[PDB]
Amino acid sequence: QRVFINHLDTYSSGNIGKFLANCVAGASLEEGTFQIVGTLVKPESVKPDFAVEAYKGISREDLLSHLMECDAVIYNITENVQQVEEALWAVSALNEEISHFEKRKVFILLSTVMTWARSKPLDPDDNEVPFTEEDYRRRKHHPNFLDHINAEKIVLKFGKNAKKFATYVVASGLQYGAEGGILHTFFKMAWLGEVPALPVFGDGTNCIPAIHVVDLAGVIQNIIDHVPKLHYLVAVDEAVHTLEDLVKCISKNTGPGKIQKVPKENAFLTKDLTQEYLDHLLVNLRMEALFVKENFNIRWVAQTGFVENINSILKEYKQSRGLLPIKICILGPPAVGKSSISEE
Amino acid sequence: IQDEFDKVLIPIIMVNGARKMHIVQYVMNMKLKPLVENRESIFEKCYPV
Amino acid sequence: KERVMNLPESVVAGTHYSQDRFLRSLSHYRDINTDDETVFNYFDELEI
Repeated sequence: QRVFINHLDTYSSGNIGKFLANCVAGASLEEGTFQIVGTLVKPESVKPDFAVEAYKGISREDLLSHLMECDAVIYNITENVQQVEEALWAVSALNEEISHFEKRKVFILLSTVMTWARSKPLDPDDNEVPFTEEDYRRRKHHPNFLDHINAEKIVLKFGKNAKKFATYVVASGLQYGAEGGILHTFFKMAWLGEVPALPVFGDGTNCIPAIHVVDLAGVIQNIIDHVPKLHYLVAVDEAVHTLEDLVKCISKNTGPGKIQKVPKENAFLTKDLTQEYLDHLLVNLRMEALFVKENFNIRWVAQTGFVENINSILKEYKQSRGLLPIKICILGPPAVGKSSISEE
Repeated sequence: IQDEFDKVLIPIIMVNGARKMHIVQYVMNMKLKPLVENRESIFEKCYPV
Repeated sequence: KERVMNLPESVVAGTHYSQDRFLRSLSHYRDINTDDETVFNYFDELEI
């Protein structure tokens, strides 16, 4: 069986494809690879060895052909503007493919909870009430993500074919594991650790619902095999960690534990902190993937939270650049040369 | 046989084989080495005064 | 011995490398690290 995902040199797509390749169709329903095909963000990138496709840019005819070739298709539009327009073209041409279809084919779009930023709760007083795959219908926008929301809704317009053709979209919490860019930046900070206290932003008490790339991949396969009868699903952890907890944990394990809360403007200076990432720093959200949690027979990495799994997550990150500490003694006479060479 | 060495009273040394064998080799080398190097002097007892 | 003696007299001034100290420490260094036994032996038993 054959599946597409775009921009596999993003960790978000890439590691999902990696794990999705190793799994087996239908297996998710229980408690040899696929064929996986993908686009690259960067001409610098090269085919991931779990994947076999090569297109530094693809012919739109070629794309539509391979979109027919796959048993299921997922797309992701986080960060990338162009992926939105391309997915819209894909789903429109796919409307023709619905007439062509060998079978009812599956489409999926990957999206973030950040869409929910500007939300009145259902209970603005009991601010701890959670929201679910039912609620996103509500999701009060954020501006770029509102165009993402538009593409999502259009994808459901085509989705209406349902029994003839399936479309799906998913809201992901902050993404963690696999060198995930924000945590990578905070990993990088603590790895150097040069400040005696690590920075924290305004309140920081904002909860950031989150998913780990492997567990998201499992969710994606579960959706594919189930073909769930609600065409949007949420991908977030029970962690319910505030950002304050996230940074406290990071500094405690890697850093000095010492931490400082500072105007977000002080963070704005930073290079890899795109405005998207700063927005992720801004958001509080409170949601639980009840539909997934009932339906989906995932063998988790862990259902719990980043703060708990932190040791494993750090181990992953350290492998991600192999930064295993180097550890030496050299023996003999003293001082001159010996110390000199050691310092060299 | 050690008890026989009692009866003769010959020299006996023992060394432990559990270290990596080149250490053991160095050790028995080191102990034998005086005996060989001295050997020109068989007995040659001498007296500070 | 040559390198040490070639160290500046100012540099060696009162140091552990003043020739008496240097000689004694050099001997002590050898005397500890018998081929019968050295600190290396611990790592050798770890086979690292």
